[PDB]
Amino acid sequence: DIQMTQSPSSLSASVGDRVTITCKASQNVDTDVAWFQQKPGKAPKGLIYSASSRYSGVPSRFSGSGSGTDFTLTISSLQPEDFATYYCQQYNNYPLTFGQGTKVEIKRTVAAPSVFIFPPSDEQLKSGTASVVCLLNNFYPREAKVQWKVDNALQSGNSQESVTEQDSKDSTYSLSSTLTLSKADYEKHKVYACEVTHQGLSSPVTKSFNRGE
Amino acid sequence: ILGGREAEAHARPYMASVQLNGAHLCGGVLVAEQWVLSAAHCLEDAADGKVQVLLGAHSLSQPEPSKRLYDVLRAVPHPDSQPDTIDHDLLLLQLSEKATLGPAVRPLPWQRVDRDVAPGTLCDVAGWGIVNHAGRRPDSLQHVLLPVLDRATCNRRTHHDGAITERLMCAESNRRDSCKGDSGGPLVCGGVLEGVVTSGSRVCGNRKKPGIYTRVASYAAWIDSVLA
Amino acid sequence: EVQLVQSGAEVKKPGASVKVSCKASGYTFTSYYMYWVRQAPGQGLEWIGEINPTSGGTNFNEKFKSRATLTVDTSTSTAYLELSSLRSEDTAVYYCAREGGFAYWGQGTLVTVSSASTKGPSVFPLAPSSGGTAALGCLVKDYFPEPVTVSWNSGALTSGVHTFPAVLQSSGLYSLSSVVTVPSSSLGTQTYICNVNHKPSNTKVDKKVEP
Repeated sequence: DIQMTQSPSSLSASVGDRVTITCKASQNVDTDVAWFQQKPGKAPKGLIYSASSRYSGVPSRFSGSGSGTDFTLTISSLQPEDFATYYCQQYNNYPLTFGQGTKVEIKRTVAAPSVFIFPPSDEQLKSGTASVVCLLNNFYPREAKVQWKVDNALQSGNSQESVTEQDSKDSTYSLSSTLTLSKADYEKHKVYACEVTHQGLSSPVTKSFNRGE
Repeated sequence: ILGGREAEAHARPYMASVQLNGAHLCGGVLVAEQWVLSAAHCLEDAADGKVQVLLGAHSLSQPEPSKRLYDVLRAVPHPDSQPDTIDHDLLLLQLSEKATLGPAVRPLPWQRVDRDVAPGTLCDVAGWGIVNHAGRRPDSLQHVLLPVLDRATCNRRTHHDGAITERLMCAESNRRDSCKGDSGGPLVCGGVLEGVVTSGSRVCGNRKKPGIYTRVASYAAWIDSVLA
Repeated sequence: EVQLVQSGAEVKKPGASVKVSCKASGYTFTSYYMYWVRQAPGQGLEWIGEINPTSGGTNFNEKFKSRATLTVDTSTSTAYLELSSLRSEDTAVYYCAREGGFAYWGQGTLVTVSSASTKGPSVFPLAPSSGGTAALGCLVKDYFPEPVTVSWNSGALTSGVHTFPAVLQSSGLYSLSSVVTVPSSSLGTQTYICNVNHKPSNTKVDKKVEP
């Protein structure tokens, strides 16, 4: 089929910036290209069609270019309402195909996370499961390496993390890495630590707790 | 007319040549003794040009006993037609006098039953418009059989992205099509006039951009209101 | 005004078939093709197929041709999407969208394919350790289906509140976490209780966080 390779995947910009989102069709698709905007938990909104034409009600700051294989969505002066995910779409050949999407994020200064390690509740340990959370609060950029080390040993699989959307006020991120192990596997060790590796950190901060304290 | 052939001389006695300053401008179809139906956009840029209708023609240039040039007494474009659209692209032209009917000049019945033509139907379109991708026009009348194309398909963004209303219709434009200079001419299915070419500012012969034609049955009330 | 009104959310067992409706109003339904798109959670858009209302003719993406069916009731101007023999991969937001003219799309129908059953959550504390500023939370474990609504001190505490998105476990049950940051001086002085509500199971739990 025809592939739409959208670039970049993520883009960080300031309010008032000129912003470029590119799309690469693996074959000529003439000008049968559309662009959509999508905000979290909302349906896609049509922006551009016929590679360059704007849908009615779409602000002048949104423009499309390209014919053939290489297409571009431009935001002349980025507004707060423009921080979303953009998707290109090919309607030249069956099946109709979409691009992997481009998330446009608010650019801010590097802010290192405030790391917290949480011991598993005794109420949960009454049952056979034990969940250990290593919180990373108010940080920028998103790229964070949360590596678990139990008694100086690397963990894999048994962990699961979650990330909040960009903060409406201070434009930061938060992360909740949850390490799940059995009550039987939990009593077998004492040292439980996570090693956070963020750009804003000089050396990787390790937050450890002990079974008992 | 793209991908067509020369018509049999005077086999379409309703065929009219809407003329501007003695040059063929648009196609037309004699819908009454003293009235000629055509497209409204033909006259959009005509300004003060002399509007005349050529009846009984096959060759635009050569003598024929049937050929007669009539002056136009009154030009009535559909009141809701504008240059920015393809909607209501109809024009009625009142001849200086009633036409001299004969085996080469005869009015054509127009469809009054407002029902779509079944997709795939081969309708006949005739005209003196562009014959080749080089934009050149023929001296004698050409014609081509085109299959009707369903509206939903014609309305896909690849094609006419929603422009085709219930009042319009399409035909396939692959290799065979109606071009500039065929506008205002007839689309004929079952020897009854079904549509009026509205080619305007669309390049022809490309299957990606079907041919557009105004549905006469959608404007029945209007036609009679003018012809009364 | 033109609007594509799609059907309600669905929760289905992993063997069944679902029938998503999409009623169009404000335009001639038969004048345009109707296409269908799928968006799995935190994923992109996938073109499923399209239907010609006039003929009933379809054009599919090979992926779906096998279990997907596209129908049209011209008398009621409604396009239907039938996805049969469902599996957990079919869990997605399904959209109907007009093919031609202004980019009109439906609100979207969420289909959730799971062998899991309606269950309220279990609340566990993320107890404060205790410096200058400290964090405390709630572990909102094992619940089905989506969503869960979390607040603190009954709406009195909104600043510092970071209610993380739901995550699906190996158990096939969603697990949350709602953290909140406060100064180390206010511990013992002010009481913190997280309000956790699971509307489908009709579960309302309010757990207190203590060091």
